[PDB]
Formats: sequence, C-alpha cells, structure tokens
Amino acid sequence: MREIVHVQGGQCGNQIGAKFWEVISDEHGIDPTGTYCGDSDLQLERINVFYNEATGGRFVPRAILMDLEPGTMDSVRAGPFGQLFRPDNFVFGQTGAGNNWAKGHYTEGAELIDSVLDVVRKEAEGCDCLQGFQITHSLGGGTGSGMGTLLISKVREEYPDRIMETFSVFPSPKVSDTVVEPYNATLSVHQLVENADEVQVIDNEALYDICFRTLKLTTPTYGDLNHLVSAAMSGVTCCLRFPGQLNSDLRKLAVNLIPFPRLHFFLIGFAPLTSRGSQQYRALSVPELTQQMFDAKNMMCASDPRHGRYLTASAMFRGRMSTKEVDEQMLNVQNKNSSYFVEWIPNNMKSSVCDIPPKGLKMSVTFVGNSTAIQEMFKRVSDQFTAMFRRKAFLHWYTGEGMDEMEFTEAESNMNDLVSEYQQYQ
Amino acid sequence: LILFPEGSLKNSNNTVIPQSHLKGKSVALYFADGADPKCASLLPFLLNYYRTMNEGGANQKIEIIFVSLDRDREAFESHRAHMPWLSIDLENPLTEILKRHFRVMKEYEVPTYGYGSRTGVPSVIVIGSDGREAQFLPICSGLEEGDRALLRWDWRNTKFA
Amino acid sequence: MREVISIHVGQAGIQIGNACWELFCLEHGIQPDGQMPDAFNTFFSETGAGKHVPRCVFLDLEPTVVDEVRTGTYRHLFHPEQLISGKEDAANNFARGHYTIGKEIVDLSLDRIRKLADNCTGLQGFLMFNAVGGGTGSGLGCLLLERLSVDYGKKSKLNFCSWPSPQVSTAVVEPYNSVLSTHSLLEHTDVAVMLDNEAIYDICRRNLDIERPTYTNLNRLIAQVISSLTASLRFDGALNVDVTEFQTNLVPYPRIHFMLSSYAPIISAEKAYHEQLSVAEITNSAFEPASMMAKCDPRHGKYMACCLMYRGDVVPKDVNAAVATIKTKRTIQFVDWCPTGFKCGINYQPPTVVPGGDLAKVMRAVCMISNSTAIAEVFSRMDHKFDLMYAKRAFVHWYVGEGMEEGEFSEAREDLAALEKDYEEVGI
Amino acid sequence: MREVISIHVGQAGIQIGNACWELFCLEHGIQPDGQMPDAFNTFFSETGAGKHVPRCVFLDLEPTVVDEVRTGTYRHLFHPEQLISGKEDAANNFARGHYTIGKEIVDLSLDRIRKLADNCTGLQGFLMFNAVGGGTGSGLGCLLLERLSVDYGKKSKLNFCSWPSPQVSTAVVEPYNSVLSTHSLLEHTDVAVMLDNEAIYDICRRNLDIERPTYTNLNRLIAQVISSLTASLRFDGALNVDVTEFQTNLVPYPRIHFMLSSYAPIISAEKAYHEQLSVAEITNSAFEPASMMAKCDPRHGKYMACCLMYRGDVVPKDVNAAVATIKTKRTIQFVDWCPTGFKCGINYQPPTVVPGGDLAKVMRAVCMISNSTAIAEVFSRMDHKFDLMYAKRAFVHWYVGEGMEEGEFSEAREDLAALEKDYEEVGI
Amino acid sequence: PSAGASIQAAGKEIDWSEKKLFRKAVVSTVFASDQVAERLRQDLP
Amino acid sequence: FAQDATRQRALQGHRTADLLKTPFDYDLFHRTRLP
Ligand SMILES: Nc1nc2c(ncn2[C@@H]2O[C@H](COP(=O)(O)OP(=O)(O)OP(=O)(O)O)[C@@H](O)[C@H]2O)c(=O)[nH]1
Ligand SMILES: Nc1nc2c(ncn2[C@@H]2O[C@H](COP(=O)(O)OP(=O)(O)OP(=O)(O)O)[C@@H](O)[C@H]2O)c(=O)[nH]1
Ligand SMILES: Nc1nc2c(ncn2[C@@H]2O[C@H](COP(=O)(O)OP(=O)(O)O)[C@@H](O)[C@H]2O)c(=O)[nH]1
Ligand SMILES: [Mg+2]
Ligand SMILES: [Mg+2]
Repeated sequence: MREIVHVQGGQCGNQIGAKFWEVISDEHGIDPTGTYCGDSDLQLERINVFYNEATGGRFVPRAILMDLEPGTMDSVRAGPFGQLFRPDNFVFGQTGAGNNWAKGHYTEGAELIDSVLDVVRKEAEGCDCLQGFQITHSLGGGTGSGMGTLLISKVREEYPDRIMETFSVFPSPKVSDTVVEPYNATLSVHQLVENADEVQVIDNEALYDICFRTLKLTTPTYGDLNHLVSAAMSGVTCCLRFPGQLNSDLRKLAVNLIPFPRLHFFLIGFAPLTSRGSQQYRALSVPELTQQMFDAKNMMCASDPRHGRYLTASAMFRGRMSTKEVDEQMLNVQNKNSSYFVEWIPNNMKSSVCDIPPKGLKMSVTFVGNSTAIQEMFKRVSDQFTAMFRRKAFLHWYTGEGMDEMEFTEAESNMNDLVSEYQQYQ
Repeated sequence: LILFPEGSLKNSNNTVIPQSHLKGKSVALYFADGADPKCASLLPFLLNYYRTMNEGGANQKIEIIFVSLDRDREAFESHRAHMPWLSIDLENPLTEILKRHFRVMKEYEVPTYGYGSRTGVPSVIVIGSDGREAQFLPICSGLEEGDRALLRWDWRNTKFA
Repeated sequence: MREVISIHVGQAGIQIGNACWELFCLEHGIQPDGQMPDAFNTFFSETGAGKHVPRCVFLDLEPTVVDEVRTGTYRHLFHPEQLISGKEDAANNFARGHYTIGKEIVDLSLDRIRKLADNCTGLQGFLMFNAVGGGTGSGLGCLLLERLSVDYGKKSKLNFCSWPSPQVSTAVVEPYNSVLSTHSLLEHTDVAVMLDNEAIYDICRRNLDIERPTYTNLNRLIAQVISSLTASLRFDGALNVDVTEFQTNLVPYPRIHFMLSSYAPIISAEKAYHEQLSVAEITNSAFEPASMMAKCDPRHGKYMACCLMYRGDVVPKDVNAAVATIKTKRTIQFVDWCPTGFKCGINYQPPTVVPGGDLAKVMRAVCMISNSTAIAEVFSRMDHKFDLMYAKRAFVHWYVGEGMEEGEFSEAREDLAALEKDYEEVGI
Repeated sequence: MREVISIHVGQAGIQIGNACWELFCLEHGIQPDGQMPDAFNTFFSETGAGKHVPRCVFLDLEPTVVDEVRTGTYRHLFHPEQLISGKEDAANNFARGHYTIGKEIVDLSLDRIRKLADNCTGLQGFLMFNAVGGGTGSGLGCLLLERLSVDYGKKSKLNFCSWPSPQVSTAVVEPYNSVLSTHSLLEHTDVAVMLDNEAIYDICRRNLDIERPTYTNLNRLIAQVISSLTASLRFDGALNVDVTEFQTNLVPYPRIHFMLSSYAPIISAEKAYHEQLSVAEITNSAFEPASMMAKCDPRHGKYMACCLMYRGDVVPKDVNAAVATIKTKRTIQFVDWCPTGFKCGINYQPPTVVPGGDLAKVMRAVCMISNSTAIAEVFSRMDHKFDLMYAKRAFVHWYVGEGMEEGEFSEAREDLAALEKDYEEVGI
Repeated sequence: PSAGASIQAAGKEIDWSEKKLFRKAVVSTVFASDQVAERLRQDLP
Repeated sequence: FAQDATRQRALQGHRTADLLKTPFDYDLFHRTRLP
C-alpha cells in the first residue's frame, strides 16, 4: 500500500541509483543473487516498499531504468547488484540522446516513452495503491533530463494525486562539463516546478567540497560520491521501511516543508561525516551532530546557507536516542541562530526518529531543509542563460527540430519568477 | 630457448660468462667493423654512453656485446683493446648465425645467398629475451640519425627477462 | 548496432588511414591477418569465424598507392575489394577530380556506401579523410560529399582536412585547389578538423625532438589524435562522448564548424623519465601556440568552445582543478558570450602506442579539440594568396579546358570572404 | 607545498649550480640518475617510480658549457630540455645579451619557467644565480629580471651574484657591464648578496691551507652556503627560517638590499684534528673581517642587520651566549637606529661533505648574511674604475652597435651615485 | 604486435590514500623535555 | 584497464563505506522491562 517505484533517468540516474540499490540491498540484507539474508526481522517485515516477490523467494527491485545508450547500463549489469533487476525493467535506446534537452524530450524520445510507460504502469498497478515515486536524474545531461522531465510530465496526468519526489543533480558553477548547460537546466526547471511535488537539490562541486574538506579525502572516484548521497537518500525514506518513535513518511515531509504549492526545492544533508584519522577522537551525540548539521561544510548544494533566511527545516534521525536530546538541541539551533530562521513562521524546524540506524552507524540523520538560499543557484543559471539567449546561437538546432521563440522566453520568464518570490518572502 | 652456447660470451679480463649472466640487463648487439670510418666516428660515443649511465647507476643497466665484422685475428684483438664490454669471438659459428638473423651484413650478398637488404655497418640492435629485435637505434637508416640515436634507447622496457 | 564508416580519398587520406587502421587493430589485439589470437564492432565487422573485416573504403584516381596497400603487409585483413584503383590521376585539378574522370569512380564508391551501411541498423557517422590541396583529394573529395548529403542527409559527415602551411605547400596550383573546394565542402560537411603539415613538423622537432620526420611520422600523430577522438566510441569510460556529440558542444552557428586539434604528451622515452604527466599540467601543455595542429596563434584569437577528452586511469577531480586553472588564466582570453566553454570527456583505456614509433607511452593521453576565432587569420592568408595569383588569371586555362567554365572561380572569392567576415561578427 | 626554483644564467651559475645540485642530491640521499634507495619537495619533484628530477633551469647562450653537462654523468638527473642553450655567446656584451640575441632564447626560457612554477602552488620564490662579470650573466640575466617581475609580482627573487673582485676581475670591459647590470637589478631583484671571487681565494689560503685549487673548489664552498641557507625550510628545526623571513630580517630599506656572506668554520683534515668547534668561538670566526667572502671590511662600517643559520647539534643557549659576546665586542659596531640586530636559525643536521672535497666532518656550522653600511666601498671603487673608461669612451662602439644609444651609461651613473648617496645618508 | 610487455612510463599512481597532513618529523633533544621534568618532580638519586 | 584492487575498490566506493562507519563499541540494546 505504501509503495515507492524507482525511476533512474539517463546515465546520471542509472549510476546514482546503482549505489542506492547497493546501500539499500545490504541494509535490507540481500545478496547479489536476490534471495534474502541479513539476520534481522526488521528488514523483512517491510520489504515490499522497494521489492517484489519473484515466486522463488527472490526479491527483485522495483526500478525502471531510462537511457538511450546501452553502454553504461551494460556496465551496471556486469557490476555487482546489477542482476537484481529483472531484464524486462530496462529499456534499450539506439539513437542516443546528445546531452540536448530537445533531443531527449521531443523528437526521438517519443518512440521509447510508449515503451516505458507501459512497464512503469504495470509496476505501479500491481499493488493496491502506491505512496509515490522517486526519480533520479541530472540537469546538465540530455538523456537524464529529457526523458527524466518528460516522464514527470506524463505521470502527473496519469496519477494525478500521488507524489513525485525527484533528486536533481544541478549544473555546478565553477567547473562545467557538457557546455550546453543553461539550455538544459533552465528548460527543465520550468516544467519541474508545476509537475513535481518534491525536488531535492544536489550539486556536483558541493559534493566535491564536502568530501575533500569535511570527509577529508585526497582523490576518490565518482563512485565514492554516489555512496555519500545515496546514504542520505536512504535515510530520507527510513520511516517507510522501518519503525520509529516518531513516524513520518514522504508526504509527512511534504506538508511540513512546502508552505506554498509552487516552491519545492530542498536542501539535503547527511551526518555524521568524518575521516579515518578523525573517527576515534570525535564525539557521537545529538548535541554535536545538530551542530554538524548547520553549516556550509555539510551542505550537498553549493549555495551558501548563511546568505539565506531559512523557511522550513527537517531532520530524520536514525538509531536509538532520546527525544529531548533531539528537540531541546533542535530548539537550541533556533534561538542561537536568531536572524537565520524566518520570523513569521514560529518553530521553523521539525524532527522525526527512525528507531534503526543505517549499518555501521548509531545516530545518523538526513537534513531536508527548504531554505530560501537558492536565489544564488537560480539566478546564475539565469545569468548564464541570458548570456546564452540574447544572441541566438546553440539554438538553431532547437528551432530546426521544431520549437520557436516563445518557449525559451517562457522558460526564462518562469525562471526569473523562480528568483522573484524567494527574496520577497525573505 | 638458449641463444648462445656455454662458451660464447667473452668480456674484458679474458673470461667466459654464461647466458643467465644477462638476466635483468639491457642487452644489445654491436655489429661493427674495426677499420670502418662510421665505427671510428661512433665508438667514442658508445664508450661515453656506456660510461656515465651505468657508472652513475644503482644496478648494472647496460651490456653491449660486440659482434665483429673484421678480417683478421690481429685486427680483431686490436679493436678489442679499445673496448671494455662483452663480445663474441669472430670465428665461432655464432657471428654468422646472428648475421643472417638480424640482417646486418656487408654487400657480400649474392656470393652467399639470394635475399635482399643488408642493413650493414654500423648498427646496434638492442634485443629481447628470445633473440627478437627489440627496437632499432637509427645510426645509419632512413632516419640516418648517427652519433645521437643512442638517446633513443628504451632501456626500461627492453630487459633480457 | 554501433558502427562508423571510414572513407579515405587522396594519397594523404590513404596513408593517414594506413596508420589509423594499424593503430586500431593494435588496440583490439587482433593479428593483422584478420584473426584474433564485442567492443571492436564499431570499426570492424565479423565475417565468418574469427575473421575481422575493416569498415574502411580506399579511394583515389591513381593506382600506385592503392596497389601498394594491396601488395603490402595488410593484404588479408584488408579484404581485397575495399580498395579501389583509378585510371589516371586528377593531376592537381579540382575540375579533373570532380567533372571529367571522377564520374567513373563515384558510381562504384556510392554503390559501396549503401551496401556497407545496409548491413546493420544504427549507423553513426562517417570519417572522411581528405587532402584539400590535392587534385583528387579535393576533386573526388568534394564529389563524394554532396552525394553523401543527398542520400544520407540526416547523418554526420565528419571531416579531416590537411590545410596547407603558409610556406610549405609542395604544389603551385595548390591555393587554387583550396579556395575552390572549401565553399563546396562548407555546407556539405558538419564537423571539419583542420590540421597542417608544418605545425606537426614543429611538434616533431620540439617535444618529440626528432630532427628528421617524414610523412609516416606525421601519420603516427594524426592516427593517435583520431583514435583519442574515437576512444569513447569503441571502449568504455565514465563520461563517454560519441560522434553525435562533437558537434553538440562546438558548432554554435551552422556556418562555423572549422576547428583545430592537438595532442599531449608527444614525447620520447627519454622525455618521460623526468616530469609530471599530471592532469594539472597536460592541459597547460596542450594550449600553447607551440602545441596545436595548425600553427595558428590564438593569443590574438579568442577561445570559444572546446572538448578536452582524456584516456587512461584518470579521475575527474584534478580534471576539475585544471579547468579552473585555465579559466583563471588571463592570456587564454575566452569569449564573453559564453562563460562556460569546456567539456571534459574521460575514458579509462590506457593510451596505446605503436612499438617502433618514437611516441612513448603514458597512462594519460589528452586530445585538445577547440573551436576559435583565430581561423580568421589562417583563411585570410589563404585569401590574399589567391588574390595575387588571380591578378591576370594564372593557371586557369587548365581548368576551363576540362569543362569548368570561367565564372565559378569568382563566387568562391566572396563565399570565402563571407566566411572570413563571419569570424569577426561572432567575436564582437 | 614548500617550493623554490633555482634559475641559473651565465656559465658561472652553470657549475656553481652543478655543485649546488650535487650537494643537494648527496644530502637527500638520491642517485645520480635520481632513484633514491615531501622532505625532498622543495628542490626535487617526485617524477617517476621512485624517481626525482631537479626543479632548475640552466640558461646559457653558448653550447660548450651546457652540452658537456648533457653528455656528462648527470644526464638522466635533469629533464634534458630544462638545460636550454643558445647558438652564439654574448661575448662580454650586455648590449647583445639584452637587446638582439636574448630574445632568441628568452621566449623559450620563460616557457620552461612556468612549467616548474605551475607544478605546485606555494612557491616561496626563485633562487637567481648569475655572475655580472660576463655578458650572458649581465645581459641575459638582467632581461630575465624584468620579465619575471612583470609575470610574477609578489614572489621572492633571491639573487646570488658573483660580484667581480676589486683589484682584478679577469676581464677588461668589466666596469662597463656591471654598472648597468645593477641598474635594473636595483628594482627587480629582492634579496641579493655580493660574492667576490678573491675573497673566496684568500680564505682558502688562511683557513684551508690550499694554494692551487680551481673554480669548482670555490663552488664547493658556495654550495655549502646554498645548503645551509635553505636547510631550515628543507628540514625541521628549532627556529625555522623561510625565504620570506630572509626579506624580513635582513633588508632595512627597499633600495639598500645588498648584503655580504660568511661561512664558518672552513677547516681541513688538519684543523678539525686539533680544534674544538663550539658555537661560542665559530661565531667569532664568522664575524671576523678575514672570513668575509666579499672583501668588504666591516671595521670602517656600521652593521645594520645580521642573520645566522646554524646546522648541527647546536643548543639555543649557546646561540644566546655567542651573540651576547658579540654585542659586547666593541669593534663590531651596530648602527644607532637598530639596537637589536640579529636573526638566528636552528637546524639539526650537520653539513654534508662531498667525498674527495676540501671540507672536513664538522658537527656545527654557521652561515651568516649581513646588510652593512660598509659595502658602499665596493661600489665606490667600481664608480672610479668606470670613470677612467668613460672619460674618453673606451669600448663604446661595441655597445652602441646593438641596441643602446650614448646616454644609458650616464643614466646608469645617476642611480649608482644615488645608491652612494642613499648609503651615505643611512650611515650617519 | 607482441611487443607490449613493458612497464608503463610516466610513473604516477593517483594517490588513493589519505593525504599527508603530518609527515614523520625528527623530534630530538631541544624539543625533548627531560631534565627539569625530574627536577620539578625529584625522582631521587 | 588498470584492474588492480585499490583502483577497482576506489571506483566501487568502498572507501566511503569504510569511513562512514563508526569504529567503536556501538550496538547498545538492553531490555529494561523486568518480569
Ligand atoms: N598531413 C599530411 N598531409 C599530406 C600527407 N601526404 C600528402 N599530404 C598533403 O597532400 C597535399 C597534396 O595532395 P597529395 O596527397 O600529394 O595527392 P592527392 O591527395 O592524391 O591528390 P593529387 O595531388 O591529385 O594526387 C600536399 O599539399 C600535402 O600537404 C601526409 O602524409 N600527411
Ligand atoms: N664563483 C664563481 N665565479 C665564476 C665561476 N666561473 C666564472 N666565474 C666568474 O665569472 C666572471 C665572468 O663571467 P663568466 O661566467 O665567466 O662568463 P658569463 O657571465 O657566462 O658571460 P659569457 O662568457 O658571455 O657567457 C669571471 O670574472 C669569473 O670570476 C665559477 O665557477 N664560480
Ligand atoms: N551522474 C553523472 N553526472 C555527471 C557526470 N559527468 C558530469 N556530470 C554532471 O552532470 C552534468 C552532465 O550531465 P550527465 O549526467 O553527465 O549527462 P547524461 O549522460 O546525458 O545524463 C554536468 O553538469 C556535470 O556537472 C557523470 O558521469 N555522471
Ligand atoms: Mg594513388
Ligand atoms: Mg660565455
């Protein structure tokens, strides 16, 4: 009844959810063959939320994977925990999306959306009803943000009242791969705002900063970054899979975070985070952990939180701890940061407790804070886009493939509107 | 395979060494003539190359086996005295085996056999373990980079392993 | 599934690809008889049991070099029917290579094109390897492209043109061939990679430090820079870039698709014993005017868009650090209509080398690919070269006697002039 | 992290720098190739599999001093094109080496400077090496200081210039070269110290009892001064002293940035037998005018600032006791505006000997550098020597022929007389 | 083509380990207390 | 392909799996209810 169907759009989604299904498999005690293990009855009593029974005692993930290139999804199949998914869940592309929001969305993507909505509706309707979806994608890539946003748009009119909860990788400011960034980022937010219920903002260079300073590593690969964000992405949905003192599902996180129906971009954090040389002399308690929450060195988005007046906040702790150590310290953040939490909303922050921790942790947390501090994120995407647009280049393909002037200006005026209510509610 | 016999290698101080002695050392064959004017202009540069790079060294790095193109015992020993490294005696069967093996002879071609090219004097052929040409140092070739091609020696990847 | 068809015209084209397909079969480990002692399918088709057939076609009008490949070392891997021999050379004439003697070869070559592309679905691109100065390289080189734009009008025709040096051109009617084929090459190609002879001559003198290159030593470097371009096609990497993506992030207007390349490191064995091949310095070593493939100084130019793809065990962290190093540099002055200018391609495959060639090995090879406004000068010296020879209609009686009437010399003047002014109006 | 790039121009800096890196390689335990069987990071870089390379460039305009090193024993130590050499010697000409022949090599000399500076962030600066006796060291050396200053602003430029000996200078056109080589050396180098050859000569007689040694025996003594100066930044110490400390503790005013040097003890295998070498007496042997290595006698001058670096089993209370007896020493007179005039530094290691050299195993040593008012006399006699050259225009046609006009010599006279007036007013 | 047996040039390995904030430093006599440590504490003759 | 163990574990993110774990005496579950 409380079902989450996973969608992994593009090369971003397939590999960012490859690590999520890895960290949720061994948390739920599942070997790479598919059958059950893991010596705890907590993880079997709620196992359907991410898995389906394959009539052999084997649990298969409820994941559908988007791509138009079979290269990187052949690699996840060869990799561990890649044979968990049934082969009918994948969809093959042959033309390949060229990191172009026009190419992914309109012209050849329509020949695969008929072939993948018919499998995601069979996965969804197999249960009595479902609590929502999670969708993982980027905004600088076209196979992730073309089929990613278009799958969001049609599931809105398919299922009109069940939530969509998307983890979005945003264009990093300083470094910039795949140089047509603003034609993808601006032209995907402008339909994410009215067709997605929750959007969580993840920056690449902020993941770079928090693993190089705070988590204190020299040069890991990209696969170490995916393990960082998928650990917090698992902790967000800990209540749907495990019991707690204070139950809070994803729609509980919805109502307590979004005040007005149009702004739904959230900050996502994880704690505790420390290095190998910094493990044994540190304290593990709710006092120091809530202080580790509230700084730019923990934030997975490269928007400085000190420049933004916090609208709402939330913290889902995991493990065995006392509630007063949660909420006197959670109040202690409010009265110490007097100017940092918006005044017309008293008690801006909410907490929730999962009784189980993640494996190898005792008290962990995820921080879903709807801070207003994303003026800086949205205004420099629009400053890059308005430098792209006053001149008419990297755009004659978009006109030749079937658009016109009015839909770029619609997205630019909509993204200018994204900035607009942020400071005037600040 | 065993490229050389037990009593073929021949160095300074007049003693024989076996084939396992070349283990882990960069091995090269010096097809050269005693009176040849190419060899007069090139031998001092091989002497300095052999000097500095293994004397300022942590292990033995280079062996050069002279294999001679000369005409006389007395002319062989006269060129021998000006040269310290390894060598092969002229009138063993070995000189004319590695001559046709590595294509290094001296326009005496038709009175012996009907093949084509000769790639004669001078040449250094750094070689691998199994008697294979490892890479060519171009003194007199299409590059014709004489007196300088010694810097093109690839000593890390050519070992007698 | 995945495939690309390589076309070679002219003597430059045949021997460039003579080093490219040598380096390709060296990568996959196949013996060059066609026998191996699933990733190779983009360059080779499987014909029977263990037999590999290349996806290449060899074209010229003069049979002294197609028959040299046929009788050469690669007689059996190169199946004897991919090569085509002509009757007589175009003889440094666009008019001969396109109008008179090209009609007897273009019919056979196109009958090969659609019977090599109908084998499997998912055709991806074409690698056209032509010499602009040569008569059959620009003549039959031109004639193949409009016919390829008629039948395969919705596909990519990527090109590799060896532009002449300002001083080294080795032909007298060479600037006549360059002006009169570029306009017809313009709206029939979609990606153009311009190299140079004297530029790579300067490279071989400076950092690979041979005093003594030749055309095959030119061909080692160009076969390496094409292979790094196709590295993410054949094999696996983190951020794979394909043929449909080189134009996605370099060509802003349909007119401006001419573009430079380079490579780093280009070193010898003694040149690798002593220095960092670090990510933070290879990008610096691939951006100087003493490193690109066209001897075109960009210090008075303005960088516009660039793919910087890697190959080897390399992490995108110090790649990201090297990107910010370039952006903070003041000498490499990027344009103001795009603050973003980079792509960082990346692939895990170690840089292959040819045993025998002087290009030593490394675990990181970097091809720099760059579109820039510096092309205005390399085509302007090409323009005043033509204007001095066209003062009293020199060498034009050969062309009008072949059937190419007087008058389509002349719009080639203002079409290249219209292209030259396009660089100024995009850089303002 | 900590980085310094030793740049050498002129052949004097070539085998001074050869003694520098043979002492650095021997001290750090690395091989003549470079494989040793963060500590080395300031001079060598980790480049290879357990293999290191120097962070230096050798810049001379003529081949016989560079290529003989490239064919010597240290041919796999250096990156082989860091040792850049010109085509023709400047031949005692500032005019040729600064205006007409310097540009043929300085475009590629700067080109290699910013490989080594880019390799790490955190340079303290550059170890400049030259002699102002000749034409490459004066001319090409001085041109290097304007371009290093305009490219790199706030980095230290710490110059070791081999100042000519006063009474003899093994040259005839010497007073022309140096008085305008120090023209732009005033405003472009930061921490410069005089090194007179004849002072190194007569300390070899008195201390080492050696009567016929060569230039390289001087270079052993110079290289020990190099090592002791920067071993506080190289290895750990009780009072470490960086390059930015040498600005701090030496120079009073930005114009008067010339100092002197001394290195005590300098004893042989006869004096190390019979003498005890405590700190309390080697400091007296370092401050004595006879051990001065510039032939600037401090007895008729006022000491302004003094720095000392100690290497060995030195205790800091012996530093305090030795400097206490120096303050009470009445002939060593310190200027009235600097009541406290000492920097001291501590390092743990003893100095490392070159085997077969003329030094002995000494536990503790002193490297002293002092800015003194008395050093105006080596420019006062140099002013007089230029006057009887320039009285009726000796050798003027050599320098006017390749770049300057008549008037740059008198314009060099103006700031050298301004130097003498600045030294006179501060010594009041 | 079988001339591929070769140790790879340009020898860097990409440092996967922890970066060296603290390199082994020789702590010796002057930064070594003793002496007054047993003079303030009289550990007996 | 550089298939060595340290590189393949680095691409597989095992380093973060090691150091997000807490390396002490951790699992504290006693049943305080008495009969
Ligand atoms: N980069 C490069 N250019 C080459 C090479 N070989 C020839 N060229 C160029 O090709 C131009 C002339 O064309 P050619 O290759 O000589 O002959 P072609 O292409 O068959 O055309 P024709 O002259 O009619 O025979 C010359 O200006 C050369 O610059 C090569 O190996 N590498
Ligand atoms: N301390 C020291 N001084 C040297 C050495 N070699 C030469 N000199 C001095 O350098 C002065 C002349 O400069 P040189 O280095 O010989 O010549 P240069 O400066 O390189 O100018 P060019 O000869 O034109 O290249 C002489 O007065 C020598 O006293 C040396 O090895 N050590
Ligand atoms: N998930 C993921 N993101 C990337 C990768 N490389 C770059 N990015 C970031 O995502 C954007 C590029 O989109 P990407 O996901 O790589 O392209 P896609 O394959 O079409 O989805 C850039 O702004 C980068 O900051 C990658 O390999 N995986
Ligand atoms: Mg031909
Ligand atoms: Mg000289």
